[PDB]
Amino acid sequence: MAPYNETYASDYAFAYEGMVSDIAPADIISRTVETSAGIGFGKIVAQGTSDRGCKADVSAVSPTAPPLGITVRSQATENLTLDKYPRYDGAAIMRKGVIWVLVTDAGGVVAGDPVWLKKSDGTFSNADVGSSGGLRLAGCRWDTSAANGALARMRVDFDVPPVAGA
Amino acid sequence: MAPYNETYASDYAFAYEGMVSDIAPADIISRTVETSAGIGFGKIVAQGTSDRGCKADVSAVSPTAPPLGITVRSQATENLTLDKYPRYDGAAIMRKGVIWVLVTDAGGVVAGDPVWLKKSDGTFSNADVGSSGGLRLAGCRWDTSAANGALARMRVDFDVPPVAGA
Amino acid sequence: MAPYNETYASDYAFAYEGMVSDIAPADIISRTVETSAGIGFGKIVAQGTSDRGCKADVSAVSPTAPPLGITVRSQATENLTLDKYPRYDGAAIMRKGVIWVLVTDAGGVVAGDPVWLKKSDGTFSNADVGSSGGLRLAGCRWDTSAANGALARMRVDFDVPPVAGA
Amino acid sequence: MQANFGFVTSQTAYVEAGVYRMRYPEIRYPGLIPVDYSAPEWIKTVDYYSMDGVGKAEWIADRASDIPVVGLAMEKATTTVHLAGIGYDYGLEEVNQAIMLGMNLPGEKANLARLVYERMVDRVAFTGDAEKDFKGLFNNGAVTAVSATTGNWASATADQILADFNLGITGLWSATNEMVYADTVLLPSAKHQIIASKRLGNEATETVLQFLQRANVYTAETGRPLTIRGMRGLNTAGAGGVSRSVFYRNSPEVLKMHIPMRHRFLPVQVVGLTYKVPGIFRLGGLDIRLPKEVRYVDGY
Amino acid sequence: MQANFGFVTSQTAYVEAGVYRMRYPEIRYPGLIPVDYSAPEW
Repeated sequence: MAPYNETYASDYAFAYEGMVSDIAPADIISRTVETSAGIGFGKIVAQGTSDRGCKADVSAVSPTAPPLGITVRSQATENLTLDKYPRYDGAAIMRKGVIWVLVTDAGGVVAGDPVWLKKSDGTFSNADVGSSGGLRLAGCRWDTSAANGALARMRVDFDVPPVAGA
Repeated sequence: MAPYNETYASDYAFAYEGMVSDIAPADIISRTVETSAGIGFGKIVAQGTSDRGCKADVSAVSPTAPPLGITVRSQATENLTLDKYPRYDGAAIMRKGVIWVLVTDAGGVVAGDPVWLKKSDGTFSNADVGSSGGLRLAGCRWDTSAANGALARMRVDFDVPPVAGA
Repeated sequence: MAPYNETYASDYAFAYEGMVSDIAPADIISRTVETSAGIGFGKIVAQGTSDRGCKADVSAVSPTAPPLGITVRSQATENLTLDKYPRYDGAAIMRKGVIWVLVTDAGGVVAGDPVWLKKSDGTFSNADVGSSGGLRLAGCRWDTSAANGALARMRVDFDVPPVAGA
Repeated sequence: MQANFGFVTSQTAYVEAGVYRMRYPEIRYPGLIPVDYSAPEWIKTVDYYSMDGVGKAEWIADRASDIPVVGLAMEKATTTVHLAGIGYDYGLEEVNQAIMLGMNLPGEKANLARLVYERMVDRVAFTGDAEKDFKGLFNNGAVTAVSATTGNWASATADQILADFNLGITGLWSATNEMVYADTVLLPSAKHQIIASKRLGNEATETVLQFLQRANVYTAETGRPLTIRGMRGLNTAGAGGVSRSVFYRNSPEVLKMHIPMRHRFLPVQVVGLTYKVPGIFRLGGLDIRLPKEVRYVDGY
Repeated sequence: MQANFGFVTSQTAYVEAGVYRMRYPEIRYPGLIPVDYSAPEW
C-alpha cells in the first residue's frame, strides 16, 4: 500500500532505463561482469581481460579496440544490487536491436542523428565533445526526439567499426 | 572396431574445421562450386563468374571486389571428396554467424583482435603481411585465444567493406 | 553451520571493540547520532548542534570545546549498519567507566600511560603527535599492555578538562 | 576421421554389427565431493550462519566492584549459483538422409550432450576456470601446501614411504591446533601403484606396504578405517610441476557443491531448413568452507 | 562478525539448517591431576 513517489502522472511513461522494443532480430550475448561494482542496465561495455568478460570502463576504447555492446534490463538480478548486474554474472549484451537509453546533451536529440560516445564517462550524445575524448559509433542512429536527461530509443549495430573524432 | 589414430585424449576436443556455434542469426547462402577441385569446409570464397558461383581463389580480391563469405561443414557431401564441396554443388556460404576456423599466425591470437586475410593462400591471421598482399576484413573479430595451427572461433560480418593494407 | 573465518584459536579472546567491564559506577548518556553515516562502537564523539546530538567528527575539539565521551557496544542496532549507531538513534555515550578500545601506536602501550587523542582521525595513542594536532585527555589512563592495533581497556573520566599539546 | 555419413562398401564383404566408441577417462567426482540437489531449481545465493563468544576471568578480592564480563557475536556467509548450457543442431538434409542408413542422428546427439555435461561438471569440481573464479579442490589457494621429507618413492626404502605418508596426517593434526583427523587421502595413481606393489621391505613375509591400511596414525589412535584412492590429474599439480597429494576430512561441513538444476532439453526451433535445439543447466562452484581441514603434500 | 541479533532473509536465497560454534581445545585436566573439594569453602 506504498504511496511514496506518487506523482499523479497524466498517462503511462514510455520505458525504463534499458528495456528493449520488440523486433525480429537481436544479437544478445552472454558475458561475465568484471567490474568490482555492478554494471547498470542501459550502459556501454568494453572488452574484458577474461576472454569472455566485460568492464564498464570505456575510457580507453579506440577504433582498434571498439566497444563491445550495450547491456539490457534483466529484472532477475540477485536483489542485492538494486538495478545492476553483480560481479561474476551473465551480462546479456545487445548489439543489433533497438534499445531505450539515456540522453546526455544540452539541446537534446531528434529522429535521425549521429550517436557520439563520451569516453570519459560513457554517455551518449548528439555531437563530438571536441578534445579527442569522443568516438562516433558509425552504425547507430536515434529514433525519438528527447530533451536533456530523458529516455530515447536508438537503433544500434556494433559490427561497423567506430570513427575517431578529435 | 577401428583403433587407428587413437591418442587417448584427456577430454573432448572443441570443434572441427568449419562447424558453427548456435546463435539466432545466420545468413547462410547457397552458391555453386566453380573450382575444378572441391572447396574445403572452413575456407574463404570469392565471387564466381556464373552470377551465383564461387571460387576458392581469392588472390585478386580488393575493396572494390570484396570476398563473398565462408563455407560451413555440411557432413553430406558426395563421399568421393573427403571433406570438401565437389564441383557443381551447393556450397552453403555463411556471412553473419560465429564459426570455427584455422589459425595461421606465429604468435597466435587472443580474444579481441583484427582479422587479416592473406590473399596469396587465403589464410586468416592477426596482423598484416606487409607487401600489399593482405586485406583486413573490417567487420570481423576473434572469440578465442589459440596457438599456431589450432582452431579458434570468430565472429564475422561481410557487409562491412574490407580495408586494403600495404 | 558456518565455518568461515575459523582460526582455531588457542583460547577465548579478551573483548570486542566497545564492550565494557563491570564496575559499580558508570555515566551512560543518551545522545542522538548526527552524522550521515553511523558511528562505530568504541569511538570518541563531539558535541552536536542539536543540543543533545553528537558527531563522530572531532577535528575541531579544543580545551574550550572538550570531547563528549565514548560510545558503547549496544548489540541491538537496526541490523542495516553492521556494527554502528545509525543516523537518528540513541547513542549511549559513556564517560566514567572502564572500556575496551583500539590502540593506534607504533610501540604499543603499558599499564599506566597518558592517553593522547589524534584530532585528525580520532585515534588513541601513548604520546603526542607533535604538530598541534593532538590533545591529552587529562583524566584517563590505560589498564592493559597491548601491541599495535590490538584491544586494550582504559579507565576514563571526561569531567577533567583536556590539555592542549603542540 | 572424416565427416560424410557414407562409405563405399562391396558385395563380397561382411560388415560387423557393432561400432567402437573412442574411450575417455572415468568421471570420478561421485563419492569424493559431497553434492546436494535439495535447493530449489532457480535460486540465486546460498548463505548460512555461525556464532562465537568472548570473555576473560580475573583475580579479585575484598569487596570491590571489579568483576569482568563476557560477550557474544554472530556471523553470516554467502556463495553464488550460475547457469550454463549445451545443445546441438542439424540441417534438413542431415537427418532425413541419416535415416536412409539407419543412424538416428538426433537421438545420438542428446546422449553425447549429457556426456559432455558430466565432463563439464567434473572439470569445474576438481579444477578451476579463472573466468568465474571457481577455485577447485586440486589448486585452491587458501589451503596449506608443504613439501615431502626428501621422498621420491622411486629408489626409496619403506621407512621413507611410511614417514612421508604419515607426514600428511600429522601435519593436518598440527595445523588445526591438534583437533581434527584426516579421513581420506588422494594420491597420484603411479604412486598408488608403487605402494601397492612394493613389499614392506621384508625378507621375512614380503607383505605389501598396504599394511599402512591398519597401521596409519588415524587407524591406530581410533578404530575407524582410512580410505586411500588414486586419482588422475595429480601428476604435475605441485609448486614446481611435481606430483601433489591431498589429505582431507570428506564431510559436508568441509566441502560443498550445490547443483540445483540438472541438464534438460528445450523444444526445437526451426529456421530456414535448419533445426536449432538448445539445452541448459545450472550449478554452483565448489566451496571449501574449512581450509585448514585440507592439506597438500607435494613431491611424492 | 556483526553483533546485532538481526539478519536479512532474501526471497531468492536458500538457508541451511543449523549454526556452527567455533571450536576450542578439550579440557584435559580431569583424570591427570587429583582434585578434591572437601575443604570448608571459606
